[PDB]
Parts: sequence; structure tokens; C-alpha cells
Amino acid sequence: GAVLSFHNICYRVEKEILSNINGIMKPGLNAILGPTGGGKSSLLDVLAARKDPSGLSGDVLINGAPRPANFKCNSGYVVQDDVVMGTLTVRENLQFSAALRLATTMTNHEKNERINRVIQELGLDKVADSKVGTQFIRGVSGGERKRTSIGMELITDPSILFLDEPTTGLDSSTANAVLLLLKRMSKQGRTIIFSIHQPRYSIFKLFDSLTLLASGRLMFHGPAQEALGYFESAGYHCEAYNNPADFFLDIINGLIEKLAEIYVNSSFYKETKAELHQLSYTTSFCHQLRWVSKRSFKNLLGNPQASIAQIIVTVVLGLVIGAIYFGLKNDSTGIQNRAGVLFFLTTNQCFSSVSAVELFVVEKKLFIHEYISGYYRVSSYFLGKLLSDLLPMRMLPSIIFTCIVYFMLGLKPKADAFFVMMFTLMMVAYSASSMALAIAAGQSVVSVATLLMTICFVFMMIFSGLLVNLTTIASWLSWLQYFSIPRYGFTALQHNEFLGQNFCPGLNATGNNPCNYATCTGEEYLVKQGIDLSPWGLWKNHVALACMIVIFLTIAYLKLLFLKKY
Amino acid sequence: GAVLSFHNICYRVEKEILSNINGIMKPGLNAILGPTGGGKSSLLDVLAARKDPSGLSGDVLINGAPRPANFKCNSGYVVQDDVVMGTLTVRENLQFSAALRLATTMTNHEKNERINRVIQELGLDKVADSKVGTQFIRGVSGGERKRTSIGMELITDPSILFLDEPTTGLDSSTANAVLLLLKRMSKQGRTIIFSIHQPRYSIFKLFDSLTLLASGRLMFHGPAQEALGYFESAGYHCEAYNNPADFFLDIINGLIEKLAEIYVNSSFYKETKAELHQLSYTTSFCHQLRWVSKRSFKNLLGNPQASIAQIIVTVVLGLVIGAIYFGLKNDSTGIQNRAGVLFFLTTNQCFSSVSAVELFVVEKKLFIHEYISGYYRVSSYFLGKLLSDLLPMRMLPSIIFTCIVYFMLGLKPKADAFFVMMFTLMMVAYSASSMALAIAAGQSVVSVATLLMTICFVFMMIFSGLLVNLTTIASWLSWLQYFSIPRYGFTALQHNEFLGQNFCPGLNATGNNPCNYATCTGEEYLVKQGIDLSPWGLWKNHVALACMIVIFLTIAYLKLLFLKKY
Amino acid sequence: VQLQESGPGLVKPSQSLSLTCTVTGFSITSDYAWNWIRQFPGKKLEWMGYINFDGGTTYNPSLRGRISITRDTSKNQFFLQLRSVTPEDTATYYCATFYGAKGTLDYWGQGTSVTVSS
Amino acid sequence: VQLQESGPGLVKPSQSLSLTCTVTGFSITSDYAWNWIRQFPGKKLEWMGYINFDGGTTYNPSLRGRISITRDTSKNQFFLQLRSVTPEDTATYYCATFYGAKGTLDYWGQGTSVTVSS
Amino acid sequence: DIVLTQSPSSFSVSLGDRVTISCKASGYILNRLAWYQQKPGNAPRLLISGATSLETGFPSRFSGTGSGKDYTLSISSLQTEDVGTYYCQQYWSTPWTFGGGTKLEIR
Amino acid sequence: DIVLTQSPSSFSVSLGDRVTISCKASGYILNRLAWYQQKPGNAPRLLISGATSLETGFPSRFSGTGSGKDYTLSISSLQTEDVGTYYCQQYWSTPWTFGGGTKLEIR
Ligand SMILES: COc1ccc2c3c([nH]c2c1)[C@H](CC(C)C)N1C(=O)[C@H](Cc2ccccc2)NC(=O)[C@@H]1C3
Ligand SMILES: COc1ccc2c3c([nH]c2c1)[C@H](CC(C)C)N1C(=O)[C@H](Cc2ccccc2)NC(=O)[C@@H]1C3
Ligand SMILES: CC(C)CCC[C@@H](C)[C@H]1CC[C@H]2[C@@H]3CC=C4C[C@@H](O)CC[C@]4(C)[C@H]3CC[C@]12C
Ligand SMILES: CC(C)CCC[C@@H](C)[C@H]1CC[C@H]2[C@@H]3CC=C4C[C@@H](O)CC[C@]4(C)[C@H]3CC[C@]12C
Ligand SMILES: CC(C)CCC[C@@H](C)[C@H]1CC[C@H]2[C@@H]3CC=C4C[C@@H](O)CC[C@]4(C)[C@H]3CC[C@]12C
Ligand SMILES: CC(C)CCC[C@@H](C)[C@H]1CC[C@H]2[C@@H]3CC=C4C[C@@H](O)CC[C@]4(C)[C@H]3CC[C@]12C
Ligand SMILES: CC(C)CCC[C@@H](C)[C@H]1CC[C@H]2[C@@H]3CC=C4C[C@@H](O)CC[C@]4(C)[C@H]3CC[C@]12C
Ligand SMILES: CC(C)CCC[C@@H](C)[C@H]1CC[C@H]2[C@@H]3CC=C4C[C@@H](O)CC[C@]4(C)[C@H]3CC[C@]12C
Repeated sequence: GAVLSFHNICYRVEKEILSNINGIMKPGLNAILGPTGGGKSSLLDVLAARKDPSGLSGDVLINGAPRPANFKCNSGYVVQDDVVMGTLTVRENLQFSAALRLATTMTNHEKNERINRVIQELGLDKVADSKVGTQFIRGVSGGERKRTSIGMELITDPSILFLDEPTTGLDSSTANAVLLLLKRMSKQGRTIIFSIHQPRYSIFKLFDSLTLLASGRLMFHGPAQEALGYFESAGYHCEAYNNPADFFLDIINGLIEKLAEIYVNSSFYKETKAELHQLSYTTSFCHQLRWVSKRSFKNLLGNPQASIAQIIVTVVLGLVIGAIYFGLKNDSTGIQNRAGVLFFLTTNQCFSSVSAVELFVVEKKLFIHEYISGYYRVSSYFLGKLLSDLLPMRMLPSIIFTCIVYFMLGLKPKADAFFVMMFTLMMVAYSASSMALAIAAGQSVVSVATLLMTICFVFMMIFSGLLVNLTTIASWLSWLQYFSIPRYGFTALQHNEFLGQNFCPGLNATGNNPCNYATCTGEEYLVKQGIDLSPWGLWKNHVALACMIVIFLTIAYLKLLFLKKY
Repeated sequence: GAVLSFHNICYRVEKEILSNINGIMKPGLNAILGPTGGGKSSLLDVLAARKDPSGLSGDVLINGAPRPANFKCNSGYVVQDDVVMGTLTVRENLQFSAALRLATTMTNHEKNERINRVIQELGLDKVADSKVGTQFIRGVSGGERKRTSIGMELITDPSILFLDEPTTGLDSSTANAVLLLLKRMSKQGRTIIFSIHQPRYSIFKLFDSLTLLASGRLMFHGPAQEALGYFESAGYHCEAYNNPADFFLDIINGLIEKLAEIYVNSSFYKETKAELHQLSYTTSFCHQLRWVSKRSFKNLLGNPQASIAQIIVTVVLGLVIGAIYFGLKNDSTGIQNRAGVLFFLTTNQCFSSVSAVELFVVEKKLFIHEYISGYYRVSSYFLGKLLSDLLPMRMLPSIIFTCIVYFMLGLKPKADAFFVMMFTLMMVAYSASSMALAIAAGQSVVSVATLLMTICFVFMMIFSGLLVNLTTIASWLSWLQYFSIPRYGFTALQHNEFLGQNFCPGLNATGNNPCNYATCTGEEYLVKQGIDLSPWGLWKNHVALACMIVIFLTIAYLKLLFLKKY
Repeated sequence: VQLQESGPGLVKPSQSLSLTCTVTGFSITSDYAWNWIRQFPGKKLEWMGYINFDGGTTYNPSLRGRISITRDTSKNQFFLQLRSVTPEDTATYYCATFYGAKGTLDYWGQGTSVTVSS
Repeated sequence: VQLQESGPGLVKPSQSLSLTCTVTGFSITSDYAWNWIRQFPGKKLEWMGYINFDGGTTYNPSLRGRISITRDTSKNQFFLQLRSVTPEDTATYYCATFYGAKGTLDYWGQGTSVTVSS
Repeated sequence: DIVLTQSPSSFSVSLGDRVTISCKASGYILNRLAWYQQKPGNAPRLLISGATSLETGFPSRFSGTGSGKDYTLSISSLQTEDVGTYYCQQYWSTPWTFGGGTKLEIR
Repeated sequence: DIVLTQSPSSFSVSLGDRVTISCKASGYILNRLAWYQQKPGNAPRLLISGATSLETGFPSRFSGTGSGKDYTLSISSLQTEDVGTYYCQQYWSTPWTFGGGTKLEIR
């Protein structure tokens, strides 16, 4: 089959974490053992090309030739923490993987046949149409989840298959079933490379090669059965009823340089060195966008707790606000009530958008894994995520809010005013969400992002135009009002509502105001707040919000593009 | 030493999770093994009296007598997840435990000598004065943390010592060191009972007794060395290089009723049954309050990230608000600016108090463990926590806010007004924090509590008196304004500020107002909002806030008192 | 500036009462608010409602749904309709004017008596 | 109701200009706001500031720190002080009254000429 | 709503005497108070607005004072043309309410 | 601040003619505009307030109109006593500002 050989590998990150290491991994089960920080995982990443080539200082060859550019696309890699979509079924996950990884020339029938073959091979036919783990709906067993992860990487029929801790977190019987399946797959001529953690003898007997690493150094590389003999010849006795893997780890724990020199002075080292010296996008943009959006939307529907909670909160807020403000009046209290309700609606659209920091943070590991494997470009992933999760969920609350409250309150009864209000609330929601994405994209934890979002929104709320009267602020500070998302929305809503209204019953101030301090019309109130009375004074707010949306989405895209994905 | 015997135990919770189980545990290492859900942990809790006596249906005797009332006080219990205070040192944790568990008649010198003995026995003299694990400061190793947990339970010199998974989460060498220490302690005549998870042969050889449980049933009880012989006589062969514990678990996994009957039909069962048939506050309230408050305050100082973040946010908000509102004026815009800034200060005191849901949630497991062990009463714990964490941290922001903004803004320049403002902001902070405690006390997770707090505060903010004008609300809804914490604070601040002010330059409306709609004095503004002009109209707000504080703190105390602590 | 009520002086119970005020010397669409006030026997005054110069209305809450005030700007008139009447609605009815910059009821009508009997 | 300015008609540069307005027929502590206005040669008017009936002041921002207005309620007078004067402060100075319910400058003084030279 | 209470429902006086009528509001009114005089067979006629300002067409014998919740109408040297009924009215809040009325009588 | 601009600095007319003077505000003023007439050797004298209301003591030959940012002062049948300088003033915002003035002249 395929023979992976690594010669004189050195990896430095500038500390060195992988010293001189060399070996050969042939078809069959090849295992890597050692302490948690020893370097089994680092070696696995280096051999899989999942690491930046800066630190690499060695030679890797497959069948005696250097690794080609499309190596990551032609070799499967199974991650330790499963990244299968829980809200989908086994066949759905396999269909997504097959759609994005296999060439599009193949018909849908051929892809379905290949998926059928893979399902049969891994023995998933019982659960072929079951949701794989929801945490709101019960899912299949952990062994079936791991088998699904293996199946997604087997769709493209790889020659080399990497696994990272394929047994950690599983039960003993499940672990044995997993490794027996791996053993069956290895006999077919498939090269399987994996790292394990504290195996058992039942597990240990199945290997064909063993590579022991500790503190970045090669303690032993050779056939698995001969490790015990090597360590006995080193001068260590094996007690009965003792697991050999536990024996090797006990030897390592208790020096390391001594065992390293001993291995170099061994015959296996000479044979390996002699052999080493002897040897020396698939799919379109639209296709990826469609499938990314489809999977994201299915995940949104299948895990609806958060979305339902947001919609219920929106409806309850709408009904309560409609009851509290029912029947606005054109008297001394009309200005206060109108300004208060519009201010609340705008700042609510801002504060309820801080949950958009979780759009890209929750799926970061899945994104990096699938980008490395060549599923899609960053552009199509970004646009599909925006089109499926951001677009409808930030659009529904605006429609619900206006439809509920507009006629309970008795806002301006024209159709243009109704639709301008709905559109303005939508634009505020999109701008706030885009700012949250720009701040949070490409990060692993949301705590600092959430704190920054909340502080920024509190400062923007103060500059909206209700709490401080923007015309009174000092000039060296006043320019900060142009960075306020709520200010543009609040200004547009006030312009839409207050124009042409009277608030002093019995007193007609449209012609002239008799007393100088009365504030009897909507125009007087708007000008006192610093708001322009022309139609451009309405629409420049929407121009500003649109420009903010574009800028923030571009920043989020760039932060995803230049993210270190390794 | 002390002999713990359990006869015909049945535990039902009404599913039964512990079927007929009986045995005897003598001095030396006694271990309990089995699957995760098998019942090793349930048996350990039942034998330690850490479970409600409702489900218990058996007999437990120590040296042939029933367990006395003060059994939990005289027997140490080491929890799986360590509960040692990270911000303290080893000697500090031991001093706290010794102060609350040993009788107060002993001098401080005797307690210090006992702590010295315990430190020597566990070999912690190297790290006797080091912070035990901070997550903001590097701490001692996991083995030393576990040894500290064991030391806290050894202060009172117990005869019986329970441990729950004393090796889970540790390294192999650390696990061996821990169990060797346990073996040394057991030879001194101390009865040690513990449950383990997948031990090694090096671990397994150290036991003196073994009790195997699976699916609530007793698979085997007898000397540890004879388990292999029993299972061989059952008809199961042991392969070489196999850990016996893994062998027993493999037997169990593969029926259970068959092995249960086999064990009943064994000679060990007969011997155990024959033996069983043969057999059949320390400190004052003030002391506890002082020490609880001392430890809580040290923990607050030693882990200051959150407190520093809150103070920095407060100072930045204060300076920015002072700059934005600098120099309030007595003109048409004076009313809007004064009302806006006071509204922001009050609602900020409410929203920044939702982080008080973490006062009792974070330390729930520590509270339950220490309450069961008889460290303190719930009253002294509750009061010490209030006196150390709630009292100063909710007092600082009010002082900082008033001191910074009062003279930048130019609020009323009397001393009484300054101190009334400071006191009012303090009362708002305490009321909001008390409501958060009442909602969150006695719970494990804060998500639902945080959601309820935020929704309640948003509804209270709408009823404060700026966004809706309380005199205009319909009668069947208007009564809801009496539940609003921000409303009382905002009313008091407005009463304090607006009385005696003019806002129409050139127009003297103190005598009479020439035009009917002008709003030229602070009295007119206050009456339009529904606020009483008498001095009682100021102080009834503080009466309401004080009553709310008392009611909410009483609810929080009751929820801690009737919490199921088992 | 000059107001005058008119309408039927007798109403049967459960019927509807209708009155008219004709304004001369000022345009009801120009400035003020235009009110209806009644005085019971055993003299006590009750304000009922007004119609504003721009057509908005405001009513006394003690007359829920029973009162409507409308206007006819071509002939400078505003109207009162009080429906489902009872003998407790026996009173003298006045129309009056309210400025608003001042706040008081400056000009009154003559008053018309309405009896609700059978 | 009746106002009259008085003060020195000549000031040397960098000195301080001081003027007085005496009010008769009305109490300056009673109702209005009390203003200073100047007219340059090449007639252009500039409002400088006022003192309110309760003692508060408001100044034109173009005169930063250079202007103070004070009062003496016992003799019904208010004062102007313009410090660090330059020859560009040559003008006729008026005191005027501002009602506030109306908004206009109703009563003016006679005006006094001030020259800044050497 | 705001309830207005006049203390005496009736008041006996003689010519040239001094009369004082009192009105109490249940809430703060802030000088938004008016007085009306009604002769028999006529509509009420506005007498004082703003609690102090006297309407043109009435002698200076009438004056009004008050603040807060308590207001008074004062007649010095009562004459024959002053006999009638007097009502206070608040116009601070939109359900405008009248007092019960005080009927002056001659002894 | 708000800048007020009068279009002509000077204007030649004859007796009995009709004169119109224009003022432009840089911001919305909402009829908070006044006109002053100044004879030589005298203080300015208020002529119109509220952009429309004429002061007592002036003939009905003067009238003012406007809205938004554009206001005009109109004299029909100019007479000899009307020659002088006219200023507009805004009192909407606290730095009150005058226009440059328009000097009427006789041909
Ligand atoms: C109208 O006057 C308001 C309106 C609205 C808020 C909010 C706060 N003050 C307010 C005052 C504070 C933020 C301050 C301390 C800068 N605030 C909070 O502290 C909580 C808790 C929080 C804090 C930081 C990060 C994550 C959560 N979250 C919030 O959104 C609210 C919004
Ligand atoms: C002045 O007008 C305001 C002032 C203030 C807020 C806040 C919100 N609307 C507001 C509108 C929302 C709460 C709504 C959706 C009920 N709001 C939020 O959503 C974030 C996120 C959040 C949501 C629920 C639980 C925990 C966190 N947290 C907050 O405190 C803010 C406060
Ligand atoms: C509220 C008023 C006074 C202005 C406050 C808004 C300013 C301070 C906010 C608006 C948008 C914000 C930016 C949005 C996006 C990013 C990209 C991120 O990777 C670092 C922070 C950075 C660069 C933010 C810095 C702070 C910022 C510029
Ligand atoms: C750089 C990052 C943090 C975003 C900052 C960009 C913001 C501050 C920019 C983007 C688009 C800009 C707006 C573009 C168009 C107009 C219309 C103009 O007649 C007034 C300014 C106004 C309203 C601008 C204000 C500032 C603005 C909103
Ligand atoms: C105009 C308002 C309503 C918002 C519209 C902005 C949207 C359509 C814009 C803002 C940022 C843009 C992205 C910015 C950069 C790129 C890189 C390019 O190689 C593919 C498209 C992609 C990913 C753009 C797609 C369109 C995009 C998402
Ligand atoms: C409508 C606005 C003005 C006020 C709304 C506040 C109401 C809904 C709030 C105020 C205090 C709150 C209570 C505070 C404490 C407790 C005890 C806890 O174990 C369950 C929730 C419960 C019972 C809360 C229910 C909600 C509650 C009653
Ligand atoms: C049931 C739980 C949530 C506590 C709710 C209790 C609240 C609603 C109670 C506790 C104390 C009460 C206050 C006690 C005293 C006064 C003074 C009185 O002249 C007006 C009512 C007022 C201001 C009460 C309003 C209602 C009040 C604030
Ligand atoms: C300062 C004002 C406004 C409020 C002060 C209220 C505080 C001090 C009150 C409110 C609730 C009270 C607690 C309620 C119940 C008990 C149980 C009793 O066995 C010991 C006292 C203890 C624990 C009280 C201590 C004092 C306490 C915490």
C-alpha cells in the first residue's frame, strides 16, 4: 500500500518540542505512545501536515516521494473531540461530507452507493437515520458517534488514515469494538496511524508497529511485540499480571537521555536508519455556499431552544409594551411617552444582539478542521453562515415588534411610516450584530468579547439623544456621537414619528408660539434635539447604518481569512 | 481499631439503586470497585451517612454499636473534587479547619502543634506556606492539593476516613504516592474506606479488603488477594500480562443475577453472614462568623481580577459621564440632562448587581460539605458571606460615582444633598443585590437566574418614571410601579436635585407661570412626574428600599436553610 | 366668542341625547378647544369633554363610551351625543371655550335644560 | 422699564472696562434678564451676556473669560467688566431687558461710547 | 382624579363686610386654579385665573391667594352685586373638576 | 452658532413704494425671529416679534412673514419716517445673533 517514512524530524516552536525522530510506518495498525506532553500528538500532527511548516526541519516521504500539495485532501484525519453535527443524522452527515469532498462529476446515485458501502463497512445501518447526539434529544451511543467521525473521513477512500486518541472518553467494550473495526480496516491494505492513551493488553496485542516518545525524544521505534524484549534487554524485569503499556510508562516515569542513547545503540535503530538512507477547489463557490447554508439551517431548526426563547421574549415584551403605552395622546405627556418607547425599542435591538458573538466562536474547531481538509473556502463558509443564521433571526424580532406595538400604541397611521419603522429596526439589528461579529470573529472564548460589546453599547446608548441632549456636549467630545449605532436608529424613528404633530391642546402654535418656552409641536422637539427636518435628515441615518454594516462585515471576514488555521 | 459493619442494606430513591448488600470493613485499606453507575459511590455515601436516611433499609454498626448522632463530626470524609481554598496557603486552610472543628478550649499553641504534626505526616513541609492553586497564580501540584484535602479531615484525628475517588484526575506516579501515603496511614490502626476507578496492579496489591459492586448488587466481598481465586473457581481464566482489576471489569461487562447468586453460594458469603449475625455546636456563633468572614475576605483579596475589573469600569464610567455632562445649566436643556444622568446612575446600580447571583452558587458544594461536617451553622455562614463579599463591594461604586461626578456636573452644592445622593445609590445597590441573592440562592447553575434577573430589571426600568410617565398608566396596571427598585431610587434622586430650581431664563415663574405649558421650575417638573413635594415624599423611598432589603435577605436565608443538604 | 346651544328639551330613557352649539365670531377650526359642561339640579358642575381645533377629542372617564363629540366645520358647529340616557342625566348643558395658553373656560353659552322622563 | 448706562468713555489698552446700568421703575431682582449689547462702528450688533433675575449669568462664547456681569440689588444696578481690552473693543454699549415669556429685547438704554486708545 | 373641596357650602354676611372662601385640592395644583361667579339664571363667569390674576371687568375688591393645596378668594367690602355662588376649578390635570360651590347670603 | 444673513446691505426706494427685506438663517429658527428699526443716534427699537406679530406703536404698513429658514419684512407705502436701518435677530438659541442690517435710502 502506502508507506509513510519520516527521517531526522526536528520541530521547534524558539523551544524545541520534537528532537531528532525518525521511523517508518507501513500498512496496518501503527501506534504512538507516551506521556501526555511527551510528543505523540505533536508527531501525529507533523506527519499529517496539520502544523505550520516553519518549525519542521526534517523529511517526510510517502512511497519514497515528497508529500504533494493536495496531501491533506487525499488523507483522512479523525479528530479527538468529535465534530459531527448532532442535529443531523448519520446519513445526513455523510451526505454533506460526500457532497463537498467528492468531485461533482459523480452522480448523486454514485455518491449514495458509496455512502451505503461506508455505512455497511462501519456497521451503522441500524442507526443510519438517527440524530447523532443532541443534548436536547437523546442520541446514538459514543461508539456510533466515533464511527460516524471515521466514516466522514472514509468517504473519499483515503490511503492513509490518521486518528487522534480514538479511545479517550469511551468505555472499555466500546474501545475494543472501535479498535477491532480499525484492525479489520487495516488488513484491507489501508495505512492507519493513531496515538493512544494508557491502552490495555487486549488493545495492545493488535498493533503492528510501535513508536514510543517521551520529552520530545524517541524512546523506541519498532514492531509492537518486541518492545518488551527490548526493555528486558535494557535490564528491566516484567512482573506478571502487568500490562506492558503500563510497564513502559512506569519505566519512563521511574534518565531520558540515557534511554534515548540506548535506543540509538540498538539494532532496530540501525535497521530503520538503513531503510531511510535506502529510500533517500474541487467544487464551485455556489455549490459550497448552498451546502453550508443547508447544514446551518438544519442545525438551527433541530436545536431550537435558544431561538424559541428569543422569540418568546420578543412577543412578551411586545405585548407588555403595547399594554403599558396603550393609546398615546397629544398632550403634555405625549412627547415623553413617544420618546421613551422609541428609545427602548432601539436600545433593545442593540443589547439583544450581543448573543451574535457565538455565531463563529462555537464552531471554531469545526471550521478549522473542515477548512484544512479542503471542504470549502472561507468566503463561502462566511456567506453561508450569514445567510442562514444571522439573516432571519435578526429579522424576525423587528417585524414582530412593529406589528404588535404599532397599532396598540397608535403611532402615525400611514403605511410609509409603518414600513420605515420596520426597516429602521432591521437596520439597527444588523449593524449591532455585525459589530459583534467583527469583535468576536476568530476567537475561542467569548468573555472578553462580551464585556467589550456591553461596554461599547452602554456608551453608544448614552449618545443616542435621550439621556444627554447632544447639542450641549463640548466640542472636543461631541464628535463621538458619530460612532453610535442606536443614535442613527433613534434619530430616524423620531423623525418618522414626530413630524407634523401637536402637543398643546387648545393652543395652536403651528402659526406662532405665544410663549417662548412651551415646546408645542413635533418640529420644535426635533430641532431642540439637533435633528434635521429635511427628508435627507431621515435617510442619512440609513446610509450611515448601511456603511457600518459593510465595514464591520469586511472586518469579520478579514479576521477569519488571516486566522492561523493550523 | 474501629470496625464498620453493614448488614442487609437496601437503598431506594421509588427505584432501588442498592440491593441486598452486606459486609465488614476492618482497619487497613478497604476498597470498593465496579462500574461508574454500579454503586460504589452510593455505598460510600451510605456508609458515611452522607445520604438521607429515608431510603436506607439496613443496619450499620461501628464496633458493634449503632452510629451515634455526632458520627459525621467524628469521621473524616475526603471529597472527589477538591474544595480547598486556592487563594489560601496550606497552613491557612489547616488553620481554618482546626479553628472551626477542634474545641475552643484548646489553646492556639496546641492547635498549631497539631497542624505541625499533620503537615509532617503528609510531607507538606516544603509547601507549608504556598498558595494552593489560584488559576491566576501558579499553585502547588495536584498531589499536594489532594494531600491538603486529606489533611483538613485529619485535623480532628478521626478513627474512620472516607475517600471518594482519591486517584481520579491524577498522574500514575502521583496516584502511587497518594496510595502509599494512605497505606502508611492505615498501618497505624486507622480504618480507611475508599472507592477507586480502574486501578493498576501496583495500586491493587496494597489493599486489605475488596468489595465489588455492579448494578446495585454485591458481586464479591472478601480479601483483595482472593478475588482472582474466586473468579477462577467460577470458571474464568486469567491471561498473563493482564491487570486483575481490568479482568474483574471485563468479567462484569462480558448475567449479573448469575454472579450474584454465585457469590451468595460462596464460602466468603457464609463467613461474612456468620460474623454479622454474631455482632447483632462545638463553637460559638461569633467565632464561626469571624472565621467565615476572615476566609471570605482573604479569598476576595487573593483573587482580585473581577473586583478590579468592576472598579475600573466604575471609574471610567464616572469620568466619561463627568466629561459628557460637564457643567449643567439652568435653561431649556437643564431638565433633560439632569433627568437623564440620574436615570442612568440608578439603572446602572441595578444592572451591575446581577453578578451577585454568583455569591452562593460558586461555593455551593463547599458549603454543603462543610455544613454536613459541622463546621458552622447556616446563619453564621450566611452572615459572614454578606459581611465580607456583599457589603464592601456594593458600597464602593456608589462612593466613587458620587465623588467623581457630583462636582464635575455641578449638582446641588449643599452637603446634605451630596450625602443623600451617596446614601440613595448605596440603598439601590443593596436592594438589587438582595433580590439577586433571593432568586439565586440554593441553586447550581446561574443561567435561568440570570435570565430572570435581567428581565425583571428591564421591567423595573420601564416603571422608573422617565420612559413612561407613571401618572398616565391605566389603573389595572398602575399598581405594578410599587415593585420597582429603580423607581424609588430615581424618585429620591430627583426629589433631592430638582427642588428649588429655575429653568426659564428671564422668566420668573416662582410667583406665577405666565403661560400654561412652560414647565419653568423644579416643582412643576416633580409634580408632573407624580412625585410628592413634602419631606416624607423623599424618605418613604428609603423606607421602601430598606423593607425590600430585609424581605429579600430573609427569603435568601430561608432558601439556604431548607436546602436539601445531602 | 359667541356660542349658543340648541336641541330637544325632552328625552325618553335609553334614548340618545343630541345638542348643537353654533359659534359666531371665530372659526372652530382656528385656535381653541370646544367643551361641553353640565350642571345638575342641586347645583354641581361636571366637565364632559372637548373637541380640539384639529379634530381630536378627550372625554371625562366617568362617561365611558356614552359620549361622542363631533364637528361640522362648514357651518361652524360642534355636537354632543350622550347615549343610553337615564333620569340622572337631567341637567343644564353649556358649551364653553378653552384657550390653553391661559387654561381657563373663558366664553360660555347660555345653557339649555334637558329632562329625561316618560 | 427705564435704563441708563454710565461710565468712563476712554480706556487704555490692556486695562479693564467698567460700565453701570441704573434701573428705575422695576426691580432687577423681580422678573427679567438684564443684558449688555454693543454696536461697532460700521454698524454691527453683538450680544454679550445677561444676568438673570436670580443672579445666574450667561455669556457669549466669543468673549471667553474676559467678561463678568454682576449686580447690586440694594441700589438696583448691574455692571459690566470687560478685561484686557484692545482697540477692537471700541463700540457703543447698551443695556437692554429680556422678558422670556416673549423672547425679545424690549427696553434699551441710551448707549454710551467707549474708545480704546493711547 | 383631583377632588376640590370648599369648606362652607353657605355663608351669611352683611354689606361692607369682608368675606373669605377656601378651596382645598387633594393634590398639588401649582396655581392652576380658577374662580367662577354664577348669578341665578346665568352661566358661570370667570373671575380669577392662575389663582391670583383678576379678570378685566371686575373691581379690585376681589383678590386671590394661595399655594400648594390651599387657595382662598377674598372680597373686601362686600356689595349687593356680589351675592351669588362661587366655584373653584383646577385645570392642572385633564379631568377638570369643580368645587362644590359657596352660596353667599345677606343677613 | 446660528448665522443670520440679510441679502441687501442697502436699498434705494421712493415714497409710497413697497419694500421687502429678506433674512436667511443658517438653521431652523421656528419663527423665533424679531425685527428692529434704528434711526441715527438712537438705540434699536423692537418692531416685530414671533416673525409675524407687530408691536403696538407702529402702523399697519409693516408686516412680517416667513417659515423655516427664510423670513421677510414688508413695508407697503413707504413714508419719510420709515428711513433707517433694519436688523433681524434670532432668539432660538442662547448666543443670540443679529443680521448685518439693511439701510433704506431715498432716491
Ligand atoms: C439606562 O441605563 C442603563 C441601561 C443599560 C445598562 C447596562 C449596564 N448599565 C446600564 C444602564 C451594565 C453595563 C455597565 C456596567 C458598563 N450592564 C451589566 O453590567 C450587565 C452585566 C455584564 C457586564 C459586562 C459584560 C457582560 C455582562 N450586562 C448588561 O448588558 C448591562 C447593560
Ligand atoms: C434602555 O433600554 C434598554 C436598557 C437595557 C436593556 C437590556 C436589554 N434591553 C435593554 C433596553 C436586554 C434584556 C432584554 C432582551 C430582556 N439585555 C440583553 O439581552 C443582554 C444579554 C442577556 C439577556 C438575557 C440574560 C442575560 C444576558 N444582557 C442585558 O443585561 C441587556 C439589558
Ligand atoms: C460609543 C462611542 C463614544 C464610540 C465607541 C465606539 C468605538 C470605541 C468602537 C466602535 C467599533 C469598535 C471596533 C470594532 C471592531 C474592532 C476589531 C477587533 O478585532 C478589535 C477592536 C475593534 C477595532 C473595535 C474597537 C472599538 C471601536 C472602534
Ligand atoms: C471605522 C469603524 C470603527 C467604523 C467607523 C465608521 C463610521 C464612524 C462612519 C462610517 C460611515 C460614516 C457616515 C457616512 C455618511 C454620512 C453622511 C454625512 O452627511 C454626515 C456623516 C455621515 C453620517 C458619516 C458619519 C460617520 C460614519 C457612520
Ligand atoms: C448593503 C448592506 C445592507 C450590507 C451588504 C453587505 C454584504 C452584502 C457585503 C459586506 C462585506 C462583503 C464581503 C466582503 C469581502 C468578500 C470577499 C470576496 O472575495 C467574496 C465576497 C465577500 C465575502 C463579500 C460578500 C458581500 C459582503 C458580505
Ligand atoms: C413588573 C415590575 C415593575 C416588577 C416585576 C417584579 C416581580 C415579577 C419579581 C420581584 C421579586 C421577584 C421574586 C424574588 C424572589 C423569588 C424567590 C425565588 O425562589 C423564585 C422567584 C421569586 C418568587 C421572584 C419572582 C419574581 C418577582 C416577584
Ligand atoms: C413580595 C416581595 C417580592 C417583596 C415585595 C414587597 C414590596 C412590593 C413592598 C415592601 C415594602 C412596601 C412599601 C412599605 C411602605 C410604603 C409606604 C406607603 O406610604 C406607600 C407604600 C410603600 C412604599 C410600600 C410599597 C410596597 C413595598 C415596597
Ligand atoms: C441595613 C437594613 C436596610 C437591612 C439590614 C437587614 C439584615 C441585617 C437582616 C435581614 C435578614 C436578617 C437575617 C434573617 C434571619 C436570621 C436568622 C437568625 O437565626 C439569625 C439572624 C438572621 C440571619 C438575620 C440577621 C440579620 C439580617 C441579615
